[PDB]
Amino acid sequence: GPGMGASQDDYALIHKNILHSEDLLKYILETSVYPREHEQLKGLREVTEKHEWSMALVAADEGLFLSMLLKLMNAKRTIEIGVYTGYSLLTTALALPEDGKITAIDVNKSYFEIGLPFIQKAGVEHKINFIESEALPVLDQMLQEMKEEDLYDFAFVDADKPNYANYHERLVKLVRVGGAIVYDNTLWYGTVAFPEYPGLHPEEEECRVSFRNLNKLLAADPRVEISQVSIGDGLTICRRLY
Amino acid sequence: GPGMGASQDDYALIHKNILHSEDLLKYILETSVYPREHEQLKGLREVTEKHEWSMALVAADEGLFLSMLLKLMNAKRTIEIGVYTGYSLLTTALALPEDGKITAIDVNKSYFEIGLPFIQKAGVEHKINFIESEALPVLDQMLQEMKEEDLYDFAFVDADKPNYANYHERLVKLVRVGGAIVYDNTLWYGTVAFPEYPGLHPEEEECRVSFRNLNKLLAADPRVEISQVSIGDGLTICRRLY
Ligand SMILES: Nc1ncnc2c1ncn2[C@@H]1O[C@H](CSCC[C@H](N)C(=O)O)[C@@H](O)[C@H]1O
Ligand SMILES: Nc1ncnc2c1ncn2[C@@H]1O[C@H](CSCC[C@H](N)C(=O)O)[C@@H](O)[C@H]1O
Ligand SMILES: [Mg+2]
Ligand SMILES: [Mg+2]
Repeated sequence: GPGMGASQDDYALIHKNILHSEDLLKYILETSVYPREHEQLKGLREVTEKHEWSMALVAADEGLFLSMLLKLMNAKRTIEIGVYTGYSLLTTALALPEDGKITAIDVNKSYFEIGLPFIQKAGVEHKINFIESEALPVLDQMLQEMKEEDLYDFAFVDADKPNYANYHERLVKLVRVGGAIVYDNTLWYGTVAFPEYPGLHPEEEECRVSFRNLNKLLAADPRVEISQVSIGDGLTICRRLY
Repeated sequence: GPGMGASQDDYALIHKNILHSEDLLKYILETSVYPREHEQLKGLREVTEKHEWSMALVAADEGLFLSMLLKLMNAKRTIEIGVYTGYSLLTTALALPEDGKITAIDVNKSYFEIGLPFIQKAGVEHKINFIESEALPVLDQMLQEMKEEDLYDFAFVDADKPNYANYHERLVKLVRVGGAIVYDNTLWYGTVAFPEYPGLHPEEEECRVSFRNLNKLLAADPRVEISQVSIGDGLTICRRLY
């Protein structure tokens, strides 16, 4: 209700990680990520680390992996669902060719305006069409207007986790055959490994249940082939078969 | 030569995981890997788990990830350095198109012949050219023979870990611009995160030092872009820039 509102300090999982030690994660970041991180990504990460919802920020080592994937598959047109301050968005725009185009959807443009000066300084604002909306209505409108030639090469889904299964039903039609859909956080701090997990914030417990259901659904879905990857907070890559 | 025993039972790190939870790794395998693992991959894995050198077997979740990379980048010609019983080789052969081609190099053909019946039942043996040799003389001969039009799309390096840096100097010339080189085990059970790590077999300590040196070298190498991925025992994806 009325008060000071939602704080990430109310959340039980903010200090969890899927790797064995903080020392290993820190080693990966210092050895293999920070020396390869664009200066504007560094700046955007450092301001977002001070933001009240910093727990949502995509991991920097995951960012370099998404960039690698985009280049290896020669992605040109992508969609991002869940922008926040724009780290994965800027990662994607930097990875695409000069003529690459991104459709970026988030309910809260004020987060995006935190990253926008870094995006602009990186010279890649022209690649981004930002839509301030709930993603589901936008995706449903796209299904009525987009033609086969307009299909996306790549989708990154990092928005409200309980809705991933709903996003999936749209994105297997909006991503081209052979294209990729990447769902972020599908290991949810390791909590998905347990049928019951004590002491979670109600929103954290909802996401544990939804990800346990989503992970089973994707593994059974004959429209895609999958790879769940233990990077960041876990992600699942889906490649559309038909 | 004469010295101390170096069988798998002599190693210290065999049971150590880079993920913090045995339950989490089991969850990934049971939920997202086994339901998507080819029947002949399952059979090949089950035999290899009983083998004298089972610690060297590539992780099954890493297998699905390598398959996804191969499909997303439309790889057609690849090279594997380090075959063992052939799990990553069969993964690769199943991923490639019908007319794909793999050059597979290993010093020990008897290991490969353990997995060969599974590769044959999968119907993809025809894609594989197995070369029984140390890899370095083969790569040096390839440098003298390979034309630009025959450069490999993809290279998987999983053989003798101290030699990775030597393999790299050849493979950045044998893989096409924009092609990928994947080095396996670059987190080495997490021991790379520490300047000193007590309790290791001398060969385990040698790999810890070599990977710490390799991880710095790749992070600084202008010929490639990199992504180190905390999957399996860690891997580093390199994409050749020029
Ligand atoms: N229904 C919805 N539709 C679109 N965006 C939503 C949404 N519900 C939540 N979001 C947004 O999804 C974002 C999740 S955080 C995303 C992190 C970002 N991709 C990064 O790289 O760091 C938040 O910004 C939130 O505002
Ligand atoms: N110098 C060398 N040249 C080529 N292969 C070598 C080598 N030294 C060791 N090897 C081989 O490298 C292999 C490493 S284990 C490889 C694992 C396999 N790729 C999998 O998917 O499970 C062993 O089979 C070993 O025989
Ligand atoms: Mg996320
Ligand atoms: Mg290996």
